[PDB]
Amino acid sequence: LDAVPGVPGVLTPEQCRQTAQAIADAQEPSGALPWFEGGHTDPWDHVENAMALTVAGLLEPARAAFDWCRTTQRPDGSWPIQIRNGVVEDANSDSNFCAYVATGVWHHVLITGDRRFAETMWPVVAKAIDFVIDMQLPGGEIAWARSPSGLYEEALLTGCASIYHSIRCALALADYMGEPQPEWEVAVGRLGHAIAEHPEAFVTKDRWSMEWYYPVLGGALRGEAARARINRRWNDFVVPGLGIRCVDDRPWVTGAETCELVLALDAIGDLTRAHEQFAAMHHLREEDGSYWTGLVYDDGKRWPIERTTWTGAAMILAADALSRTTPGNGIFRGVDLPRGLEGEYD
Ligand SMILES: [Mg+2]
Ligand code: NI
Repeated sequence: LDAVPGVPGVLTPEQCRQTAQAIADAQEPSGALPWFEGGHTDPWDHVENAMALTVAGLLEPARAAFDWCRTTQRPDGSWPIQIRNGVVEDANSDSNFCAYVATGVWHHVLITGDRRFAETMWPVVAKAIDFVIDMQLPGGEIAWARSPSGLYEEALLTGCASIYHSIRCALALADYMGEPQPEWEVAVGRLGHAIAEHPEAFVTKDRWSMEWYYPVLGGALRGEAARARINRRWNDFVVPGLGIRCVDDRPWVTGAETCELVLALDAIGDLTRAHEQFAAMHHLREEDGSYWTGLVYDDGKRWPIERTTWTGAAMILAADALSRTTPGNGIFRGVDLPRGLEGEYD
């Protein structure tokens, strides 16, 4: 508009803005961006929503959301897994959820150039990434969760792939701030090595599409290895004309997973298939610009029966990447992100 993403024939800039406005309309007075009005909030989707608001130019609600991150961050640097209208429902810490604030903050700095925002959020990001690295296991993978009684010492490939990208975003912010973080550089290098070379470190979750594309989306796997991985499961997940399955054994396509795959395809230059998959998930779009979570494609039922802010948010981020509209559009492509210390693995 002309600053708002659009994809001709698929998504107008007006439609992109409308989806972002539906996210903003769900914001709680605290700044939380929940799944939907009356639903719960989780930190990862909260940040995802704030990134989409930034892309669409709704900077006021986006800043209120980042303020919520700052004001609710707990003493150890974490956020609870689940809150509902300010009532904590799951007080454990999910390492993936806590790290993602780094991505959202760096994305916001890329788009706005707002150094005062960077200075305000830098201690938030630093405390969060320090907390996440304190969950790293000896092999380099990250424990998926922490509770008051200790770490859950299983690692999830999707979460680790997301954290890998989040820490690289934290390192980009560290450079912007002029405050080197050698410990983060070591940690992210060891994490990337585990993702790439130690499959035995992660719980086996082969049926989930996110486990298939997240190593590519997060940048742990690129080039020939990434192209091979995408092609390896393509037909298990991609449903012609409809997007992609959340799990390989249910006739159920989901908008967010489709749009995350779009970002992964864009990252490896597969713009032909990125555009095809992006175009194929807009049957989930509702009249107010919000998106249904998913479709049971062999009977026509939406499932779950919910329109989720973060499905529209994922769509917006994919639209920005395809159109290369805002200065944050390439944050997953990651051309300029630091790599950390690639070596000395233990
Ligand atoms: Mg809280
Ligand atoms: Ni190794």
